[PDB]
Amino acid sequence: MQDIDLIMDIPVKLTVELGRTRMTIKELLRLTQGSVVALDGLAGEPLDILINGYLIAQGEVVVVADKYGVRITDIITPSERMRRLSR
Amino acid sequence: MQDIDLIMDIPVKLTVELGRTRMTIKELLRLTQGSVVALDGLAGEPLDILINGYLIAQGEVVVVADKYGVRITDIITPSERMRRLSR
Amino acid sequence: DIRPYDPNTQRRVVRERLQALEIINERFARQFRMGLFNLLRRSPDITVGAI
Amino acid sequence: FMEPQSAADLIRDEHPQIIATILVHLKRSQAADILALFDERLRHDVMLRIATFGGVQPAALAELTEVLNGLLDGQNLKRSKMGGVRTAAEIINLMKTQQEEAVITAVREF
Repeated sequence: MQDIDLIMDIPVKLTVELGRTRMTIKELLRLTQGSVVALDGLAGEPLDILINGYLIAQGEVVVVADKYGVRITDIITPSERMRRLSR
Repeated sequence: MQDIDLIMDIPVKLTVELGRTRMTIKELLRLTQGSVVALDGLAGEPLDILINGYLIAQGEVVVVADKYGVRITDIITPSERMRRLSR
Repeated sequence: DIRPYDPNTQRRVVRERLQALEIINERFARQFRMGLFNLLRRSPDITVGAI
Repeated sequence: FMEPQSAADLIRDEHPQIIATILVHLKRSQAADILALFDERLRHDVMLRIATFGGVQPAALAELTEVLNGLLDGQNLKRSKMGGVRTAAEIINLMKTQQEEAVITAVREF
C-alpha cells in the first residue's frame, strides 16, 4: 500500500549471524589469544539472517568477486520459528 | 505562467560541487601546503549542481575551447534526493 | 595511488553478467536460424558472440 | 518436385536412417542427384543403410510425412528458366569486336 511505500523510503539494517553458543564466564576468562571456540551450528547449515536483531530468513555463504554474500534459501515461517525458539 | 515569466527576469546563481568529505579540525591543522585531501566521491561520478546551495541536477565535466563545462546527465528526483540526504 | 585529474577520461564498471540476456540471445539465434533457412532456402549457421 | 541441393541440405539435418528411407521413397534420379551432393561419410552410411532396408511402420511413415510437410517453405514456383551462358554468349556476339577481344581476355582469365 501507500504506507508500504512510505516505509520503503526508511532504510533498515540487516544482520547475518554465523552461529551461537553458550559457556561460562570462567571459560571465557580461560580463553586466550588464538583459543578455539566451537559453535552449536554444524557445517553447511544455513546461517540466520536478522533484521534489527529479528530472524526473518536463512541463506548460504557465497563470495562475490572479493566480497562475501548470502544466498537466501528458506524462511522462518511461524511453526519453524516457534520450534527453534523453544530450543 | 505569467509569474514564471516574471521570475524569469530575476537572475539566479548556479553552483557546481566537485565533492565533499568530513575530517577533524586537528587533521586540518596537520594539513600544510601541498597536502593531499581525499573526497567521498569516486572517479567519473556525476558532480552535484546546486542552485543557491540546493542540489537540483547532476552533470559531467567538459572543457569548451578553454573553459570548463558541465554536461547535465540526470536529475535529483525526490526518491534519490531523500536517499542521498539520508546518508 | 594519487593521479592528476583529466576531464576527458573515464573508468569502467566491474562486470555485469546477464545470463538471462544470453539465454534470450540463444533463443533469438535459434528463431533467426529457422527464419533465414526459410527465407534464403539454404541452411545458415549463426554463432552468438560474447556479450 | 524440388531442387537437388535444397532437398539434400534439408534432409542432411536428419538421422541417416531417415535420410535413407526418404531417398528410397523419393525418385531414383532425384535421390541420385541428392546423394551426389552429400559428404563421403554420409553417402557411405546411406548406401549401407539402403542395402539393409527392412520397411517402415505406417505410423512412422505418417509422422515423417507430417514433419516433412511442416519443414516445407515457400516452394511455390520454385526455380525459373530465364537464361545464362547461352544468353551471355548472345550478348557477347552483340558487343563490339574490341569488346569481344576484351571478352576472350577475361573469360580465359577466369
